[PDB]
Amino acid sequence: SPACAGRFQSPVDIRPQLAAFSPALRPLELLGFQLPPLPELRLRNNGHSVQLTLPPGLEMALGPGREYRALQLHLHWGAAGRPGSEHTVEGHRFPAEIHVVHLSTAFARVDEALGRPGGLAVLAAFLEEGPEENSAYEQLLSRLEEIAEEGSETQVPGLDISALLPSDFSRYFQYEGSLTTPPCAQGVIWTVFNQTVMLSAKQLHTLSDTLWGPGDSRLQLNFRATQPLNGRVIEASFP
Amino acid sequence: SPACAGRFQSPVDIRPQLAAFSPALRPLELLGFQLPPLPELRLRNNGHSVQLTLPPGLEMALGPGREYRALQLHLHWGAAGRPGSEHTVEGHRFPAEIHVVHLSTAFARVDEALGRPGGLAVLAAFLEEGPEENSAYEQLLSRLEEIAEEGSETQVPGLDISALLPSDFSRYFQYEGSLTTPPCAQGVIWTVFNQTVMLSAKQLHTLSDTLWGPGDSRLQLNFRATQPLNGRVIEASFP
Ligand SMILES: NS(=O)(=O)c1c(F)c(F)c(SCCO)c(F)c1NC1CCCCCCC1
Ligand SMILES: NS(=O)(=O)c1c(F)c(F)c(SCCO)c(F)c1NC1CCCCCCC1
Ligand SMILES: [Zn+2]
Ligand SMILES: [Zn+2]
Repeated sequence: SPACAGRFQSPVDIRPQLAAFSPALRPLELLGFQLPPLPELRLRNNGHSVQLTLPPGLEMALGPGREYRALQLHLHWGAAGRPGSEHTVEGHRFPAEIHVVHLSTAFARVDEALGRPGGLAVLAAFLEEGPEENSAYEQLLSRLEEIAEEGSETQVPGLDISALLPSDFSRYFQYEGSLTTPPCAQGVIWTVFNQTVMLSAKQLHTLSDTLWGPGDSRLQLNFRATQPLNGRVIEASFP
Repeated sequence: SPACAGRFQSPVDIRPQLAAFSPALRPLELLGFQLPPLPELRLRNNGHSVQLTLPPGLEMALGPGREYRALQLHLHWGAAGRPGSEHTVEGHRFPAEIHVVHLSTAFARVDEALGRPGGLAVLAAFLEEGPEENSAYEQLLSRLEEIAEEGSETQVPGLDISALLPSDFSRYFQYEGSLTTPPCAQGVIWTVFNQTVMLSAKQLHTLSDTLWGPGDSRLQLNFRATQPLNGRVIEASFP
């Protein structure tokens, strides 16, 4: 896929001392994310990640009139004691990373948005090890054994998607880049939360040790290597 | 057009004290703006403005990965003893204003870009009275008599289109807004230069006193009223 050799790819290393503070970056607005138990949601092992299909009505704004609808979320992870986040911070790789993918409300279809500036926006958060079991993540992690096989799927009860995300929606980094998988389309607005979310070590081991990929392989280390900024400046919403 | 009643319209009153310094805003870059004299360009009195249609190969970048192609430029002006810029600065209206309209390289056509985030980008500079005849502007202004009638046009030799803009491409305001004529589509990135361009009093009088519009009326005061920011924050490339 020649687009994977484009100049403005993701993921990148975030170097906060080189980030550009702009006070124009307002707190993220996420409405309609508190889903009721029904209808249930499709959870799928697609061989590259585990992907949760989101329903209509999850509305997100990166700014005044810059609105988005959530399509899906998925994760990137490592292996036994090996971190697998996509973004890094000053060369540090975190245990895992969640991506919530959104479509601009200026586009009816994903295929129209691919390669167009701001057509797609991803909310990204690092997952770290903490002492407590995370209830929000347990709702998904507890269903991975059902979909251990590549290509399998199941249905899960609706859940509060926003509970999967960090505490402070006013503190993030932002830049324009690409999908981290083929077709590697550019024009994707990446927003990476400053703060992380915590999962227990058992939960992180469950994420990385349960699913199978293409052939006899485990579905692990499903992250792309770091790409150069090529002159892009990462913005920060805080001084 | 219902988009002329959107919340996020242009032009606006720029209040520099309320602008957000964003050091991610680097100097604008232009390529191919220095045209040979042939082929000639078309200069049209369209009844709302005087418009110069630009040829293919004029590239503009707002930053790394934010690439555009120039389509046309046009002017907004007042009348004898009355300023007619569209944008204002702290309530001050300037004698006239130039707009150079560009299409994102993600779109083959204007109608695909309308209403899409960053689909269109305009470079705007204020025109003020200086002591000298501006020789680049004289190439256009010396032809207005040929196109005095509404709907008339004439061919003009190619020229250095960048010579109609300020030499300082580092200091500017930037915000997201709309077209200022129907359909008033939103998603337009407006860049307004700090530095102004100087025309002689005679040039400014030629601009405002030569062209006729729709009816038996002079084409004058062809600016839209300022529109509220409505919570948008204007960014500045300098503190
Ligand atoms: N990080 S990411 O957002 O680029 C991304 C992956 F890395 C993946 F591994 C996957 S799963 C495998 C599908 O090829 C994914 F769906 C998304 N997101 C999809 C978003 C919708 C756009 C087209 C389909 C592929 C990317
Ligand atoms: N300020 S502006 O950029 O909105 C604008 C005017 F104010 C005008 F008065 C005009 S005059 C002719 C159209 O009625 C104009 F062409 C443009 N620009 C055109 C850009 C070309 C692409 C969209 C089609 C029309 C707007
Ligand atoms: Zn991803
Ligand atoms: Zn205009």
